[PDB]
Amino acid sequence: ADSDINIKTGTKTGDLVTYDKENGMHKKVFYSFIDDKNHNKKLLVIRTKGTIAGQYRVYSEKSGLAWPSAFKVQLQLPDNEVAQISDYYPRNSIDTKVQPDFKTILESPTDKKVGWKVIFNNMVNQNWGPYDRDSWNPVYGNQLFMKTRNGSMKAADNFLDPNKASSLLSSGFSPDFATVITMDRKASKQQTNIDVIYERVRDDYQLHWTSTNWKGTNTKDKWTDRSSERYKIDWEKEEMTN
Amino acid sequence: ADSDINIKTGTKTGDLVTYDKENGMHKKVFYSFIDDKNHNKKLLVIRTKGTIAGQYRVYSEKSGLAWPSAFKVQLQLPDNEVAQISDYYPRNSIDTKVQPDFKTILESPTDKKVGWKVIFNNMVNQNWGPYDRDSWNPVYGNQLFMKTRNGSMKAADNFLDPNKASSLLSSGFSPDFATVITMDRKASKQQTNIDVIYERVRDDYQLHWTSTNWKGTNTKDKWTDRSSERYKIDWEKEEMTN
Amino acid sequence: ADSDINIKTGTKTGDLVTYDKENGMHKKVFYSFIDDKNHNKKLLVIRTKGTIAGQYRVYSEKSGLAWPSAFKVQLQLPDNEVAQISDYYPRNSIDTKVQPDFKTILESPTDKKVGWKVIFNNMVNQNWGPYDRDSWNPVYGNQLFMKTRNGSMKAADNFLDPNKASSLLSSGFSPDFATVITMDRKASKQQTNIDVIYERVRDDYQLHWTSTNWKGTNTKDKWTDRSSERYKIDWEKEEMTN
Amino acid sequence: ADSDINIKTGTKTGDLVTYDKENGMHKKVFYSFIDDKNHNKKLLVIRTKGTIAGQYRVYSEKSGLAWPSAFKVQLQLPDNEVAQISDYYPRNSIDTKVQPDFKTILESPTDKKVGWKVIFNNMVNQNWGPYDRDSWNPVYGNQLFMKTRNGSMKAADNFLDPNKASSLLSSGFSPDFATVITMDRKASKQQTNIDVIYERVRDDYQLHWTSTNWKGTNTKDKWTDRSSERYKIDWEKEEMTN
Amino acid sequence: ADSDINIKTGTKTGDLVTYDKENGMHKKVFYSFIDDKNHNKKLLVIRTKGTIAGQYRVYSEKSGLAWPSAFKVQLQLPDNEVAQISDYYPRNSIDTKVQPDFKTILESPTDKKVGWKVIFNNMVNQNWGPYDRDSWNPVYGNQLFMKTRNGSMKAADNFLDPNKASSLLSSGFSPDFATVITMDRKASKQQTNIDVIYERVRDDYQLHWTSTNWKGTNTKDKWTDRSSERYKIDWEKEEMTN
Amino acid sequence: ADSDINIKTGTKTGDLVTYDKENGMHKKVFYSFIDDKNHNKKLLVIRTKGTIAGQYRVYSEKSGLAWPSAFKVQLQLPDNEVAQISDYYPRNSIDTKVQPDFKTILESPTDKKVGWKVIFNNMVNQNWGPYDRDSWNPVYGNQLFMKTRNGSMKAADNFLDPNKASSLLSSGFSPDFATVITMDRKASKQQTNIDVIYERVRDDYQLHWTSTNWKGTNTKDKWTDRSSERYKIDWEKEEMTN
Amino acid sequence: ADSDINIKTGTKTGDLVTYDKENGMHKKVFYSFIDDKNHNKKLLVIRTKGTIAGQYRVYSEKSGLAWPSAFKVQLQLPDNEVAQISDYYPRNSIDTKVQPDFKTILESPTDKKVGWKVIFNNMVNQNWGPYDRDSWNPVYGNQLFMKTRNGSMKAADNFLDPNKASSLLSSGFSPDFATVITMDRKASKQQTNIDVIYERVRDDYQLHWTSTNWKGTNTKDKWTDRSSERYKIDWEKEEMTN
Repeated sequence: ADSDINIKTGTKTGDLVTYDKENGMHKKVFYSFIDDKNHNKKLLVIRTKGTIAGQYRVYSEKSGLAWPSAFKVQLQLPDNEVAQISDYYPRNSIDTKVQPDFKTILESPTDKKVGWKVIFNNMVNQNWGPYDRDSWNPVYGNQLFMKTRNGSMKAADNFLDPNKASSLLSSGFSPDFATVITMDRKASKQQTNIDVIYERVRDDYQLHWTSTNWKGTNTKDKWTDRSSERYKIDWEKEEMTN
Repeated sequence: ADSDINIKTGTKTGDLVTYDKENGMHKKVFYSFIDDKNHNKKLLVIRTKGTIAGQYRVYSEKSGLAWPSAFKVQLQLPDNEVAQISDYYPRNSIDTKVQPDFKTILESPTDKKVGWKVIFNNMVNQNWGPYDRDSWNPVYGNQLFMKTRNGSMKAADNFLDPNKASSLLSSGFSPDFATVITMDRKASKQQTNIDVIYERVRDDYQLHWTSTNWKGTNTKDKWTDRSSERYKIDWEKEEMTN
Repeated sequence: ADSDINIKTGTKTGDLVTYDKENGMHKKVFYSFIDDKNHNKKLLVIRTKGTIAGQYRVYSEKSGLAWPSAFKVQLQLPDNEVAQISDYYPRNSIDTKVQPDFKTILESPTDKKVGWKVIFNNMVNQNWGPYDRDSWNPVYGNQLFMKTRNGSMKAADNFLDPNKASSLLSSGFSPDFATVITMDRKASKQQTNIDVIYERVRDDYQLHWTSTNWKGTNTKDKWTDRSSERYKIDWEKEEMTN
Repeated sequence: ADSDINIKTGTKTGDLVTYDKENGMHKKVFYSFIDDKNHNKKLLVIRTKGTIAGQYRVYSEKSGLAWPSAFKVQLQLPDNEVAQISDYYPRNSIDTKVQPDFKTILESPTDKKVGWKVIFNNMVNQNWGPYDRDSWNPVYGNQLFMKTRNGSMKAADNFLDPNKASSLLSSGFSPDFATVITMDRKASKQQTNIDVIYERVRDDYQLHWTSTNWKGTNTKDKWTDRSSERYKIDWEKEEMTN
Repeated sequence: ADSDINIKTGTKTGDLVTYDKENGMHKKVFYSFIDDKNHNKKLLVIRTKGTIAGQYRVYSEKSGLAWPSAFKVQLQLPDNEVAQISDYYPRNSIDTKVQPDFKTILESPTDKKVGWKVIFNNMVNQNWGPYDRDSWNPVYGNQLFMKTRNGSMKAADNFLDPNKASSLLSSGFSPDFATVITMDRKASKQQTNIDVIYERVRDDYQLHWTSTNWKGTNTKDKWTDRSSERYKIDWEKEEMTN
Repeated sequence: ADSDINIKTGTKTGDLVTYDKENGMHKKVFYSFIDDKNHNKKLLVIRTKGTIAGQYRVYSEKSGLAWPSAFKVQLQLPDNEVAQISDYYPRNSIDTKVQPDFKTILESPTDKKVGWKVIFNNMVNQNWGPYDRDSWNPVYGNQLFMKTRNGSMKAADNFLDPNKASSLLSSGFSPDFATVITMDRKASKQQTNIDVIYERVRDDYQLHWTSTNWKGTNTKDKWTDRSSERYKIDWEKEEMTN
Repeated sequence: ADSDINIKTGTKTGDLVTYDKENGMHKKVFYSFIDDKNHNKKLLVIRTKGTIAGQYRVYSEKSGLAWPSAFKVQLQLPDNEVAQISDYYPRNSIDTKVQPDFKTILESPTDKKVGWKVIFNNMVNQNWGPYDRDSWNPVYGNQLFMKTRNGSMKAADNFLDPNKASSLLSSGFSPDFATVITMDRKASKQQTNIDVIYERVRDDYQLHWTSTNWKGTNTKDKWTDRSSERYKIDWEKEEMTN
């Protein structure tokens, strides 16, 4: 690459935390700068690190299963500010040809909003098929959390244990994502603003029994703990503070 | 390589952004220089980074599907200027022998125009065959976005979800490409000019039902949001500015 | 990644020990700092290193088998202190697609408690199936420690040898885990407090014979040598001391 | 290797461009030096970078198909000059044991002429066999560009699309090759001379129909756009200039 | 890992020898220090290097075969001294999922004793099954050293040649292991003491013939050349001396 | 290795060319020194680089095929000089267990002569068997250059094309080999002498037709263009000159 | 490993040659030192490099075949000297689970003698089985050098060509081995002594014909060109001289 073009090669940090008692979501960001007299302007980098707990629990006594259909994070900003959005690693890499269980996407990013949906793709349950987020079957319906086939105890006790399911459903998925935003250097004004609509697109798995064979049902987006926590970026001070 | 020849080994940045409301395309470039008294002249490097959203949507109520057949980017220049084009990484690498879903090409580059067509090659749909860009089948026609085979709801609601399709069709494909252009050092004049005909070669997928089995149809190039955005390179100032 | 964003690249230690004679658990931590005038605040890193012996022994004369169902470590803190918890490597990595024998989890970490359960997933016994922690079979019940099928000597002598079983059951599993906690720099007060509820979630394997074929039984959580050893962090002195 | 001999380890750039309107070929070279008081003499390195477009087009209305049979580059020099040729990376590596589609060769290099033939070896067409450069079949003849088997439209429109064929046939193959030439240091005279017979060994693919099954034919070397562009090396000035 | 936590990265030698003529065991250790004003205290590292010869010989005229069942090394210390034991690389790594022939274990290490049993797991003999340390078969008994099946010469001459057996049985297994021990820096007193119970847990392989088919027998722990060689550590002098 | 012994780690160039018009062979060497006050003496390294063209041609009108059976290079020296030969990378590496087409050998090197025979091992011809250098078949005899099975044109035109054969037979094999020679430092005298018997062990492939099925024949060593070119090493001047 | 223990990381050459005309064996050693004020004592490293030619020849007119059964090198020393032997890389690595053709062993090394037997393990002959050093078959006996099965010429001419056999049998195997020896620093006396019993454990392969099918025979150790060449180490002078 860099050698392929035969080029010689040549082309301040902090942290944050906050938690929601009702929805239970941990949120963080990290930044870094250089004082490069050769580079054009300042660059700030947003890491989405945190913990969107799955709250994989039987809220309702089939069982209604509050599970994370797709944790989604979007770093959205008001229009009036002069900022602009540049890079969004990870990108949707060319689907090259493996079916990962959480296929992260970079939802179609306009110049102002860029947001991933780290969705729940296939999960193998008790040595069987894919079972993606909207996994939905004629008989067994969705198939995220079917503890077993031939259960005998109380249905409330018959729900797939968090341990055996995908380790993200039980205890959430920490977002490992990032992106950056840009603007000319010699502009008088500086201010910006963020949205950071952290999402936990909840979904239901109802295993209802026919008297011949178990079934399943899914109530997609039955809730969404989209605890929108708008952030504050302090650019000139070379700090990020909520 | 370098050791294979037994040689000892020895053989300023910025950013841009802009977006189109009608067509929805994000565009960027990045550059770099060295002050190498040993090297002959100046070198500028163009990164094509951006977001050509797929606009994978059912515009018309079969469904007409505005999907990106082949995002194409071409860095084309007027003849009169004294510049010349040198390197175009990625190149068409020797097809060595894997069928990637987007096989990037470097359309036959004359000395003045070099342009990739990052085309849509095979995509596996619901555990089946390749389905390239011009994928076209006797019965099912093109096969990009067939949600399922035995659907039962409204056809407008029966179109492959963006989530399950290739992550590029849903939310676009960020171009990861580059190239460079050259010219002698001791020339009095400097000026150049660019074209950057960003392309989103739209294409249609029509699933029309025969009453016995679904079909498909493709209206290739039914549109082309070839939002040609000519760029401006400011060479002497060691900056790139639109 | 770092190159994918086209960035140039730019973004005091000690030890402890203690042992429990009744429960037999070795516990350790290690830390490190930098004096980075560019970084925002201080960072301390907790390594969980130690030895939670399995005590894989026949306590009761089927045999009752004190084995480690899931060593669990949780670095939990009181509410009143101003500290906050940031990073928890290892995280539950996206289940990407291998069935490891101990699938470490990061139990749903609230802002205050983060705790892994390094559980006992599949183990192959005498050239047979998975046998996870809650491995439980209609006939052979749990199947951790079945020395053989057709034994002939005293049952107390017929229990799977620690050597042949998973090397963690015999001699314990040293935790290789870590996490960190954060707080603003310019706060007047400093004090914190830890819990470190080291756990050895004991479990039983009872092989009871039917006179036709051996069986098994599991008494999950029949004990828990949850020898809760709360730790003391001395932050200002740049030392960790129990 | 270097360690295998137990040795301690110890054992100015520019660019060019030019294009041909009639034949359509882009040509480039890059060089590098060191001022090594320990090394014996001066070394110059020739990179063959460029673009020999395939001109994969239906010139004649079977179709006559101007495709690149084997791009060939030869760095040949007059006899009278005192220079000598040393290294030719890539070499014909020991065929070690994969059938690449373009097997580059280093045609038998005399001391004066060294020239690769980056020939067209196997290419898979519509999920079938190898089809090398001189691919020639009893019935289907050569098999480079057979769009399909059971076509129905005008034959001029029935020729394999450049997109689906090997990406080198459509848009050419950029040569990634190099070599070097040598001479004693203390010689009074310096002058040299080059040939650089860039070649595009054109070849034809004629698909003629029998009324029972399509066929093919190949008219090897029906043309050769051997646009011989002799280069000029300016050795003493530590520059290469056409 | 280190990058996964987004940290910047920042967190005197000798030798010994001795041999036993009766038991034939070579023993060694190596150490290293840093003068780190930032680190808390001193660290010493014990390498177990040596040669515990297998003495794979027919002592008794079936044959009684003095072979190393499990070389075991334990670095054990008296209670009264103020030292403590910290790290024991190699640890019992999570059995991740290969059946190695010597599966090293870290016997359940209390705070005072840590000892590996580098046991003899499966060995393929004449293109057949695993044959671990306690390998024991109904007919062929243990199966370490069965030269062949259909032998015809004197039984004393019919014992598996050391060359064909696992290279550890013939000529011993050099221990490649290590561990470390810790203590506060500001303690007035320093003295410690070691045990280093080098073990060669001898075992017998008796091939007794039934007149229909050979058999085998194993007399586990028939001897143990546990030549306990207690070592002396000279901590303050930054030397280790026996 | 180096770490395996726990060691801390610590344990002038030129070029030549010449060509033979009758036999057509290119020959080169490269050297390197250090001024290591710690090392004992001087070391010179011989690289065998060059081009022994295969001259894969139909000299005689079956066809007699002048092909390179085994390029061989030997760096042989007179006895009287005080020099000695030390290292011969590449060595015959332990045949570890792949059947390469040219299995390089290091013919049994006495202290004075060391010479490789980079022989022609298996080559796959038209999707068939190995065909090593002395490849010789009852019916098809040697099988290096059988263009096809069912040819129909003139036999002189029916010989395997150089392109399809192993790329070494067509255009020769550049030797990538090396070795070194040694001598005490404090000896008054210095002079040495070389032989460098470059070899091209020619061999014939005669395809003679039986009227039922083609055959082959091989006249091994029918010639040997062993153009012995003795070299001259100028040791004291730290130069190698022919 | 080093990171696994969480440590920061911190824990004069020459050459020789000699040859034997009767037995034909090349022998070499290389050394290295550091002036490490922190390390305890001096370390010397012995490389066994050389060439033990196989002398794979038909000495006797079945054929008696002088082939190298197991090159063996032993660095043995007199008892009276105060030296001691420490490290022997390569060691017998845990047989981890491939059947290499020469399985190097480290014969049971007492404190004074350490000697490898780089034995001849399996070799594939004409697309058939393993054939180790003591390879010995009921019918074909040993099977190192059976040119073919159905030969027709003179038996003296019917012996496997050195080219096709394992490249070590034809031209010998250069030993790539090493080891080191140790002693306290503050001892008044220094002198040592070596043995270096270079071995070429010759063995015979006799192919005797039954009139129905060829056979083989092996006369193991029929000779042993154990040309014992005792070496001289000059330790204080930091040189090794024979």
